[PDB]
Amino acid sequence: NLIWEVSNSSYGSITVDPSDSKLATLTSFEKEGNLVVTISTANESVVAQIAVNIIDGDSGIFLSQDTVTIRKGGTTTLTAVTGKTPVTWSSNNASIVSVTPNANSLTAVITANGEGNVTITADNGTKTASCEIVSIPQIDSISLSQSDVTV
Amino acid sequence: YRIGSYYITEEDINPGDSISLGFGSWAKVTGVIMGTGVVNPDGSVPNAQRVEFQ
Amino acid sequence: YRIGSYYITEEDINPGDSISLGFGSWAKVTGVIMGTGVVNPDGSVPNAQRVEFQ
Amino acid sequence: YRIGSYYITEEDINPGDSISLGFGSWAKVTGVIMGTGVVNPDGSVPNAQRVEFQ
Repeated sequence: NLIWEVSNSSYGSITVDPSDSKLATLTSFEKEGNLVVTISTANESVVAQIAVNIIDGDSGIFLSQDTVTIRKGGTTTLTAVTGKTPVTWSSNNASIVSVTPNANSLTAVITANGEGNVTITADNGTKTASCEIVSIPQIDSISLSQSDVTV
Repeated sequence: YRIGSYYITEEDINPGDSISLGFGSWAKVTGVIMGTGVVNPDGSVPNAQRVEFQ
Repeated sequence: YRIGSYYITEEDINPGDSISLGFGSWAKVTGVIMGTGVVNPDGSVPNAQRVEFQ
Repeated sequence: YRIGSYYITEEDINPGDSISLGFGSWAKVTGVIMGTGVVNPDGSVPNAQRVEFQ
């Protein structure tokens, strides 16, 4: 028979469950990366290898704000929460609204230069989320000192 | 999701007659985030919640 | 901390395959009080925590 | 990237005596950020790749 063991079992509370006759059971915890599952003989120098990998669960890419309402010429920011550090950001109609990923790539600074409705994407890794950024007109209504003037 | 032209449940004698069959409403869509790449121009960013129906 | 130009995690079968390993961002700065002697003029005194990035 | 205060080649008898030793300039930066981006935090466009001169 053979005994299954894993070098430096720390990937879970029970890294390698004891095998009953031939096969055994595995366990997982809050860890990321690959793992080694060696099935070695009791005394003989024969050890099979079984590859395992639990890549940090899911991704759960979700923008901080699903919709944005910025004026023409304004600036904003979107703090995306993604497990992967590299998060590329993009936005169609860059003349209307622009996007720049943060230093950690988690955040994204928005800049609504133009006017009009547009969507800004982010989190290029794996799954990419979306967030609408409406470049509504500033409509900063100015008022003249006088209207009915007599020159 | 199972689609059939016969109005008989999966547990019926005429059908396979195994497991519990329940009616399903709406369609199933894989989890995804709208406008992830900013491909849609001038479109509002949509937010999707996992296991959320709305 | 391990330095490597290859995109291979240290938790692979070749390594020990134990402990939690994650990719790092930015450079490593040893713990110290910034501007203790007021050497740099016009520099605000920063508060730095262990494993803290900001 | 390896950092040491001894002026001994990596292949020398005094050093580990394995691999090729090459001079390294500057400090290693974790792949994800490049440093200065935005005055108020917005973030610039970083650089990536290994060996790439940019």
